[PDB]
Amino acid sequence: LEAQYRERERAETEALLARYRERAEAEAKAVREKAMARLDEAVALVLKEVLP
Amino acid sequence: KLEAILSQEVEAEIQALLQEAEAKAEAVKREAEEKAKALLQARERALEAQYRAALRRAESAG
Repeated sequence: LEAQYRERERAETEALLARYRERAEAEAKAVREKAMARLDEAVALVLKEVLP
Repeated sequence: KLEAILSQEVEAEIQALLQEAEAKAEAVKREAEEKAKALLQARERALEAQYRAALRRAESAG
């Protein structure tokens, strides 16, 4: 019983991780794509506070 | 007669014995069923523990 429950759990502790990876990477992209448009604005705020 | 006394003496012991020995063959059959039962109850408890722990581990990792 334990024998058919250990392999069960193994295949679920693979399924769970597999989905986490897909969100993680898509939400990694969502932090890239959000920045690269509001990118010149950051450089502006930085520049403006180094040169005084 | 003295012999009509004696046959009632065997038939008396040889029913007490056979009721005692079906009160051991009942008792054992009970205690063993309640044993067998509890050894799969304990099996139930183990499986939960090991699955609740495991899911948390794989969540924290992800």
